[PDB]
Amino acid sequence: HHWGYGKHNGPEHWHKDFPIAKGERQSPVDIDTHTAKYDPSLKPLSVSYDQATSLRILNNGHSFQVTFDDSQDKAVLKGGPLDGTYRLLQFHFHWGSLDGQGSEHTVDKKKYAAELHLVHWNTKYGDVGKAVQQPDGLAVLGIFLKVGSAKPGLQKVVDVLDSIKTEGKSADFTNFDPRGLLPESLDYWTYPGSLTTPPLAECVTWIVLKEPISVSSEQVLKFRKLNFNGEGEPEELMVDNWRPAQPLKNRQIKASFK
Ligand SMILES: O=C1NS(=O)(=O)c2cc(-n3cc(CO[C@@H]4O[C@H](CO)[C@@H](O)[C@H](O)[C@H]4O)nn3)ccc21
Ligand SMILES: [Zn+2]
Repeated sequence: HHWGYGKHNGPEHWHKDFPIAKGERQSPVDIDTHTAKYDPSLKPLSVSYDQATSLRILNNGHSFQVTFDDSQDKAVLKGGPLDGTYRLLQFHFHWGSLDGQGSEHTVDKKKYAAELHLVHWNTKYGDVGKAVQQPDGLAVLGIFLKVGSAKPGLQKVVDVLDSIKTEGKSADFTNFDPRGLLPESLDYWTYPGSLTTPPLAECVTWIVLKEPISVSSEQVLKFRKLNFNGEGEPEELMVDNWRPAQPLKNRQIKASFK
């Protein structure tokens, strides 16, 4: 009885194995745009992805992820609300069964069709395992996806999904440039939160971009043909792998823009 997103092992059950699920800085949250506070002391984000080295793409049974070489300062995030340098480790997506759901964060209760998470870890802690134990260990860049025109920089990902259909499958995925996934603007909201999957550690500075990227209906359709199950088991489509919004409690959401 592992955790997942079904009726019997979904987000409402996770607290039994991970009691921090009911903690004080859980993610995702609804971003109320009229109560977020513009903070002029926030710096522009600095995204330096020019030397990124992607390694593999993997279906982990919960989402699919692209992993990067994080052994040096190749692809780093700095600035914004962050102190220090955060290395890119992986990206993955959360998506829905229908176009009106799929994101984890919401904006004035609006849900997007998917959400992209670029996960980075604070190099002062030496390895990612140490970083997850610290309140400033991780920085996740979140990007909303809406259905519209195709995103050409996503197509290399879509085209390899057939080869990682079921849980446990991986493939070589080199020379992918994550800059092709970013919107035009880097305006953002930020707040202190958590991982959105077990173990739900409260170690994340969230940086959620205001501007969504557009992807085509055919691109999102390919996400929805992945499988939660391993090869040989009964087919269960990988859809609706998102955690609902959690209480904000004693936290302020700050905006880099007004
Ligand atoms: O679905 C999710 N959305 S999210 O909140 O952006 C997120 C983050 C993670 N993170 C996982 C990790 C650590 O991953 C591995 O963990 C071990 C120790 O955990 C290392 O020893 C290993 O080498 C490291 O590669 N850091 N973030 C996983 C899933 C989601
Ligand atoms: Zn995620």
